[PDB]
Amino acid sequence: ASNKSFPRDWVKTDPLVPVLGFAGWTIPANIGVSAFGGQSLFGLFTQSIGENLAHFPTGPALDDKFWLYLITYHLGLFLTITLGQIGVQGRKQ
Amino acid sequence: WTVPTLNPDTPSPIFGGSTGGLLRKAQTEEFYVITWEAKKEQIFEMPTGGAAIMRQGPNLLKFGKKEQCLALTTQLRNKFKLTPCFYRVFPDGKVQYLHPADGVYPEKVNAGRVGANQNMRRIGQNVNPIKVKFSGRMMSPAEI
Amino acid sequence: AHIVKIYDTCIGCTQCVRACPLDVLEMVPWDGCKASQMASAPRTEDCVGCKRCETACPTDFLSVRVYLGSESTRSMGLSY
Amino acid sequence: KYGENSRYFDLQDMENTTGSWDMYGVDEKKRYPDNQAKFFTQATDIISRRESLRALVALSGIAAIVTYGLKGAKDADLPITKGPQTTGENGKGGSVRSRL
Amino acid sequence: MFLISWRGYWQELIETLVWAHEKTPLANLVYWKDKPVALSIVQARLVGLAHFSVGYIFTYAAFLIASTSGRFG
Amino acid sequence: PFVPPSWAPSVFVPLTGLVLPAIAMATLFVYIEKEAP
Amino acid sequence: KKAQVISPVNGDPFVGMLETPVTSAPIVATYLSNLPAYRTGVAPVLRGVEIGLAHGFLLAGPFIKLGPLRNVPETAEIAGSLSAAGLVLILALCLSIYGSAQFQSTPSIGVKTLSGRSVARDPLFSADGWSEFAAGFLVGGEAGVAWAYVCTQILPYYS
Ligand code: CLA
Ligand code: CLA
Ligand code: CLA
Ligand code: CLA
Ligand SMILES: CC1=C(/C=C/C(C)=C/C=C/C(C)=C/C=C/C=C(C)/C=C/C=C(C)/C=C/C2=C(C)CCCC2(C)C)C(C)(C)CCC1
Ligand SMILES: CC1=C(/C=C/C(C)=C/C=C/C(C)=C/C=C/C=C(C)/C=C/C=C(C)/C=C/C2=C(C)CCCC2(C)C)C(C)(C)CCC1
Ligand SMILES: CC1=C(C/C=C(\C)CCC[C@H](C)CCC[C@H](C)CCCC(C)C)C(=O)c2ccccc2C1=O
Ligand code: SF4
Ligand code: SF4
Repeated sequence: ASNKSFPRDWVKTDPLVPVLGFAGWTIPANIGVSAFGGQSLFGLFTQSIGENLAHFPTGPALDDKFWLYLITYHLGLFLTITLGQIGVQGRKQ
Repeated sequence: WTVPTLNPDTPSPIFGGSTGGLLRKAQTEEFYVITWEAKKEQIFEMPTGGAAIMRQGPNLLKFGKKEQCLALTTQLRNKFKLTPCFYRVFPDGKVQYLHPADGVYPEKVNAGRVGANQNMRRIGQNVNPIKVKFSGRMMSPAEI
Repeated sequence: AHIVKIYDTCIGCTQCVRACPLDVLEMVPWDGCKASQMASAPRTEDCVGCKRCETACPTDFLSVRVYLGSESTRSMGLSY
Repeated sequence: KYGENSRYFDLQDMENTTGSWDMYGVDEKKRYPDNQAKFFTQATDIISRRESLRALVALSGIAAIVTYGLKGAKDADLPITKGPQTTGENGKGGSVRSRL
Repeated sequence: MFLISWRGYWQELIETLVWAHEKTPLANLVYWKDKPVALSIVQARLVGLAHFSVGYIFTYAAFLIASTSGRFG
Repeated sequence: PFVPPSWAPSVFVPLTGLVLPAIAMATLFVYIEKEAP
Repeated sequence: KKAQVISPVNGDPFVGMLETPVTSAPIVATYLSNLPAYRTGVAPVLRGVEIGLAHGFLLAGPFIKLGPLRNVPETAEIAGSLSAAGLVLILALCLSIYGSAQFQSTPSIGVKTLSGRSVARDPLFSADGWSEFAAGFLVGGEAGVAWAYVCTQILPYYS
């Protein structure tokens, strides 16, 4: 029917799905637009990650212009990997 | 017609696996097992949900309660015109036959049946519940 | 187990048997009516008391009754 | 045979055809280093029965609650001999008629 | 609730609950001794009436004592 | 000649609020589930 | 297209469970095999003390942080720990009476493992085994809550 036993490999690990995921999304994620004044969406909150890593135990402020960077960065990072994994065209496309 | 036994090596219809199958009424008390012989492959409906494909030839299923076997029996009988038979199986290797248990399904009258639970009076010829009072237990007057 | 009783006003029209979803009713030979049949309830341990037999009976006040009684694991219809 | 080409319901092999499997139950020994068997089975020897620990919880429950009554005076917020240190609503009773 | 919503709905709900507790790992080690079923048709009427009467009485007693003793008391 | 002591609510209240319900419910629960031989 | 992940349990589409990467994924399966409630080869007393040690130590916390004695310093820990020990006591009582009600009659018939072989029945599921498990739970839980107090009093940057 569907199957008779659960296959113990279901995520077929193709090793260059993740490296192309974040490597092929972050090398164009740090270009530099007019929009930020010459900064990236990977270096402008590198400043932030290190910045509130300085004063360590203080959890950063709940309105601090970098939660936006965290959320909008992962909103694309996860998407590019989840569309990379459907780059298993081994039998479909 | 004698009382037939089943042959437990018949294949089963193709089905994906529902939630609604056998729970532990089967492990301790009983579960029911149905059998029929098909003529051509066809899609029918399980009385739990989903659709299954019956095989060309003998088939075999298993169910929890009896109304499921009767539902599948009515559906296989009035829609596809087949002859199913379902058994009762106890969880130690005991097999009881039922439906028809007379050869003929119980609408066409088969000579050689003994009528039980069969009062022989008009419905309004029952005694009052004051005259059956103070017996071993609760009694309806039409139970005497 | 419940109590299912067939009375003599039965005309033997087989409606109760086709309405029973549990196969506790069957038609036996009889010599009291035109159809020469009469219903009977040989297996009231499988009855759950749904009362479709009462709904299917044509003759007024019915020729079949289902008296409710002590429930069991089969008369409750429990599948688990 | 049960585990075959869709041949289910093996009559003599009931513990497969029924749905009685141990899903996650392994069984092997030596989960623990050995002498905790000693230190804990020689420790739970007293209360290892139905009446024993059931008596123990009675003994401890009584000896905790009854002493909570008269040595749970660690302020209990209000009641226990900390009391109303102001004459709270003695004469304040009614709104139109005072009534004490 | 016991008045408006009659039984069988709860029977089906309780049955899915039975499935959930039966197939949950690490909590399929504790079973019922007597199978859980929904309240019967006659009983739920009595229970609903009990709640109706008790709530009715407590509400009116509270209002009566509080109002009369708040003004004159 | 009869007077209960000053510490009497402190002891008798949680007794009848927590202990007697506990013994009652445990005993009754063992009684309910007993199998007849 | 000739690829499927979700399967019925051990073939057999007519048992009401179906296998998913939630239930039958390998790392999840080995994880829940290694928990103390599924080991079957150890004596139930020892499982009792392991489970009790875990649950008491976790149960102590919320009474400490959120109990009615949480702002008064240096005694907020005492009342919490004591209340948690009380809860563990009541859990032990519940285990005892469950043993008195559940295993009071005959056991079941048969058991096999998933990759079929006839494994024997777990000795936790008899009256003696369950009572021993309850005693182990009491010991472990009280030891755990006492350790929670101990751990509060000597710990580098507890707050
Ligand atoms: C959210 C809406 C809501 C709802 C559903 C209720 C529900 C209830 N409130 Mg209530 N309450 C609410 C908001 C609400 N309250 C709010 C916001 C207030 C303001 C603080 C109150 C103030 C309040 C008071 C002061 C009382 C209730 C009472 C009641 C109960 C009446 C039940 C009953 O059988 O009445 C049956 C209703 C009647 C028998 C008649 C109601 C009064 C009518 C209008 C006049 C009396 C009849 C008249 C003398 C003779 C004419 C009869 C003729 C037409 C045939 C019930 C539990 C009453 C109670 O306890 O019930 C006894 C009560 O005393 N509540
Ligand atoms: C039956 C009437 C009755 C009622 C309703 C109450 C009600 C109350 N009494 Mg009480 N009391 C009564 C008679 C009653 N008393 C009598 C006759 C005596 C003299 C022995 C006392 C002596 C007494 C003391 C010394 C104290 C109370 C206290 C209390 C209060 C806390 C509850 C408690 O711990 O009670 C405990 C009550 C008793 C130990 C006496 C009960 C003795 C009889 C034999 C038990 C009756 C069994 C009952 C009918 C069965 C119901 C249970 C069943 C459903 C399973 C509560 C207001 C406490 C209080 O004042 O706190 C402010 C308290 O410290 N009572
Ligand atoms: C259901 C909602 C709710 C919630 C959240 C609370 C919460 C609280 N009440 Mg409360 N209360 C409620 C309803 C609620 N109340 C109701 C309806 C009443 C009236 C009957 C009261 C009456 C009441 C009183 C009279 C008092 C409280 C008090 C308290 C506080 C301490 C309670 C305590 O010690 O907890 C004990 C803690 C636990 C039982 C923790 C268990 C929860 C664990 C952490 C869940 C963890 C799940 C985890 C995620 C699972 C992960 C599994 C994974 C590891 C595999 C706490 C803030 C007390 C107080 O002083 O408040 C400040 C107090 O005196 N309450
Ligand atoms: C008449 C019945 C009754 C009585 C007498 C009490 C009494 C109490 N309740 Mg309570 N409660 C009741 C019914 C009752 N409840 C009901 C019906 C509910 C549900 C609606 C609740 C829900 C409730 C909540 C949610 C909370 C209470 C709490 C409390 C305590 C508040 C006292 C205080 O300020 O904290 C001081 C508390 C202490 C000093 C801790 C004492 C702990 C116990 C009594 C001692 C145990 C001794 C030890 C474990 C024995 C050792 C055993 C050995 C094997 C090691 C007090 C013991 C609070 C509480 O205790 O939780 C923290 C609380 O948060 N109650
Ligand atoms: C935000 C931002 C930005 C950006 C954006 C973007 C950039 C977007 C895009 C995105 C994208 C655009 C994505 C995607 C990617 C993809 C890729 C990169 C792919 C690749 C593929 C491949 C590599 C393949 C390969 C293969 C294989 C695997 C096998 C063999 C064959 C083939 C070829 C198929 C900007 C700049 C404005 C600025 C900053 C900020
Ligand atoms: C894995 C996992 C998880 C979880 C975890 C957890 C939940 C943990 C917990 C844990 C815990 C919760 C623990 C506890 C512990 C405890 C302990 C460890 C204790 C100890 C104690 C002791 C040891 C004591 C002793 C003693 C004393 C002192 C007293 C008495 C006597 C004696 C000697 C006994 C996570 C989520 C992350 C992820 C997923 C999975
Ligand atoms: C909720 C609900 C249920 C479900 C109710 C259930 C499953 C029982 C819920 C009761 C729980 C289990 C305990 C309730 C707690 C009480 C304090 C118990 C009191 C017991 C006395 C002996 C004191 C029905 O079966 C039902 C049937 C017909 C009409 C309406 C309804 C209905 O509304
Ligand atoms: S009540 Fe239902 S099951 Fe019983 S005899 Fe009538 S129709 Fe059949
Ligand atoms: S339906 Fe009524 S009349 Fe008809 S056969 Fe049945 S009992 Fe007799």
